[PDB]
Amino acid sequence: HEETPPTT
Amino acid sequence: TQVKHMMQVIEPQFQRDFISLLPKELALYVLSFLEPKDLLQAAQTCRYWRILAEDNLLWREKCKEEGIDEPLHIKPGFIHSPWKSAYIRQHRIDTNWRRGELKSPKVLKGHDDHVITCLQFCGNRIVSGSDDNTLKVWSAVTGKCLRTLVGHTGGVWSSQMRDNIIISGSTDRTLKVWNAETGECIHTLYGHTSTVRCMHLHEKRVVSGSRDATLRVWDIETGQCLHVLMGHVAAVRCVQYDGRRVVSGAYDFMVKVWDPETETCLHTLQGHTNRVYSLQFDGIHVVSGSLDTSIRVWDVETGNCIHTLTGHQSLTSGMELKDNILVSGNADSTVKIWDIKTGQCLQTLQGPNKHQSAVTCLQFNKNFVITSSDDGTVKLWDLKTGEFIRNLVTLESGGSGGVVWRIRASNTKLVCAVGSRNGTEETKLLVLDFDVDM
Amino acid sequence: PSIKLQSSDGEIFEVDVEIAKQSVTIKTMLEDLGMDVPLPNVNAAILKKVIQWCTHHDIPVWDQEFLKVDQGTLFELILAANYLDIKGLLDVTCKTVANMIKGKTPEEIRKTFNIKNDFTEEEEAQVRKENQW
Repeated sequence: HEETPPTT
Repeated sequence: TQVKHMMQVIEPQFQRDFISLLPKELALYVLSFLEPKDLLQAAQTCRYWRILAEDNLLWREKCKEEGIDEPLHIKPGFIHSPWKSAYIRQHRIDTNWRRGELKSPKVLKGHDDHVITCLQFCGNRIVSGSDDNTLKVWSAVTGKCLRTLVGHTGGVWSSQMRDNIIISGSTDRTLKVWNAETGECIHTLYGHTSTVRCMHLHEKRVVSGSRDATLRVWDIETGQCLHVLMGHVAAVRCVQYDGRRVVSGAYDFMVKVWDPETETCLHTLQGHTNRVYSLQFDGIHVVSGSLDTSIRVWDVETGNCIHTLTGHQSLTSGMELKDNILVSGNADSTVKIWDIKTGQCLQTLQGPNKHQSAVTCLQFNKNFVITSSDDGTVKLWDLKTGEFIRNLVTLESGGSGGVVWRIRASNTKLVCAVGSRNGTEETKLLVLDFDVDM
Repeated sequence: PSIKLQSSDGEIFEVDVEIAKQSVTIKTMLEDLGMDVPLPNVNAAILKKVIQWCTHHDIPVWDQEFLKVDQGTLFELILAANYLDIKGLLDVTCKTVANMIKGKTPEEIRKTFNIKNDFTEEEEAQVRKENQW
């Protein structure tokens, strides 16, 4: 799938 | 009188034709019932007709017709019509995109081994945002990096640009106002308890959506935080701000409409059976696109769903709305054009030369749809017929990791953010130039 | 109710006040000036045709048969419509002429209008370079 910020 | 002038100074031969013998005004009145493609042919019959078909006010009208609002200027003899050169220039530009030889683009290497998470294009300035913690300001004319905006500690994921003001959002839960000219952070905006994911900049105010389920309205000038919108369960994915209402889309399947001044939630739009990821708003209609493969069109004044548009088969990632025409890009490899008034799906952009993976981005205008994709291509489409025109970009690495993240288009250039999760494609921007010499 | 107008030819026509006021010229002469309508720029032949159109009143079928005539009659109908101020006739007639140019090849329009290509060798090239499609 696509890009998204890394989960914190 | 530009035509009277012409007649006596060129003194054309005697003619035996209806329009040469008609009073000059009634001739123009007859010439006006023609389409520009005809006027252009008529101008090549004889010198008298060429002079008549350069009546400025006949072309000021053909431009107003085609949404050309400014005359073009340059630096025996001829008195050229600026409206006419303005009109031709545009038809040439259009032809250039459509079938013009693709001049090799300016390669803007930067953000090595990272993603370009957000892209802006204003006049001659490009701004790339990245998970490398930095943003970069470039010239579309030279291809040179002019400023590298260093200051963020977490990665940049959102962006906004007006004129020499840049806003940025990051995993460091801060926003940042910048001087695009001097690459100087002027304000660091604190208040978000999670990643700053989306933002929308209306005039002197930006609204930010965050992974903390809140939005914050900020003053670009002062740096204050005018309001905080609280009511969202899940993270806030997309935001729109027209200056009068804030519309937000959250992973909690909900679209929320706010009056910011009162910090009040005016409407919670219910329907999406999965995370809403994309949003458009025109002061009248909210359009939301979900990981539930539907797109919903709501009345902002009543909260009433007006249409639920179906047919996409996966996540509607990016959407663009413009005079009640909507274009949606999706992971199903398909792009759709819709009439948000009637609900009809005008066109589905697929076919033998369709995208092979998900659509990552799109732009459109009254003639064209520009689409980008993980298949490493950027395609040009006939908006009116839905037909494929041509591939403007074809990464050699498209099938093995090359990807086009994002595109911005102007009337004369296309800017592409390109890269790869695996080293097949050095990350970079491509700048294509469709201007015509005149 | 019926009024009298006299062509440049000298022939006076009987026309109903209402069919004649479709021309602003005749209307201004009748009401504001009070005349037996002298029309010095229209002959009886063209006046008869303009009244035929007016009595019958984007290109209507009747108008396309009425204007199916020689180029000379069309030229005089455009001038009489301008002189009489009949926006209807003027448009229908001017549109009928533009339509003879729509299918357009510079040479094909020349052949249809009896035009002579007065452009020099170089001039013609620059003109096509300029109106390039």
